[PDB]
Amino acid sequence: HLNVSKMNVDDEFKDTDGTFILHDLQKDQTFVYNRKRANQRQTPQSTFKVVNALIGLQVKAVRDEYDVKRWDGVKREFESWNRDHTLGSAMRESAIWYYQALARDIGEERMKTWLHTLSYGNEDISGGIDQFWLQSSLTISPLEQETFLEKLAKEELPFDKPVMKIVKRMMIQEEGDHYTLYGKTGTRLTDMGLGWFVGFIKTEHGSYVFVTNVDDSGTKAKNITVDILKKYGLITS
Ligand SMILES: [Ca+2]
Ligand SMILES: [Ca+2]
Repeated sequence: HLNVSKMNVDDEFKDTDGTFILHDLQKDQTFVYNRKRANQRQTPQSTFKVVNALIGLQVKAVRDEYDVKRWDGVKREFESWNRDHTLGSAMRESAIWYYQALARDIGEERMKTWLHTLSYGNEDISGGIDQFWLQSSLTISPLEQETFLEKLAKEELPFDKPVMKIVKRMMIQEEGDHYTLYGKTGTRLTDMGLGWFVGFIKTEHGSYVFVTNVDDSGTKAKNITVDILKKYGLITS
């Protein structure tokens, strides 16, 4: 019976500058490691795919998690990007080009309205409709990400219920007998110097929202998170 207020995660951040937030939804309690960094707005990277997918489905710029966009044949850095993608696979593989096409179809006026309705960070898309989340104008703090994700977990955002169910399913990372891990990585892929892993874990006793943010890659952020979630008995089997 975890009391998140009594946690310690210092060791899991060995050799890394980062922050971690865990919100126990059933008890309405939040643990924060490195509160100063938790309050620092940073560029969201591919964690923005969560918001982009919600808006895109809501406004019918994409149909469902299986909405296919054909690859243009341009060889990009990661072979996993060099194939036809859907909304869901491009989230799983962080295939930026798919979400750039989606953002263009949403369009700047609609995107700006939605980020204001959602109070998403600094709401600043001036870096360009298909660039603004990629080490660019938009920023959001780890605590602001947690506030947004709690509303998604509780289905309190201004989106249709089926839209939120689709995006949550798209976030599933791992399923055990006793838990389901949902999450999205983000990385500043130029220098690998900023990383995120944000999401939720559902157990038999309740759900938890987490945000991990680090001066390292999104893969490192995810590995730190999984280490913590195992240490505290939320990832079991
Ligand atoms: Ca440890
Ligand atoms: Ca380091």
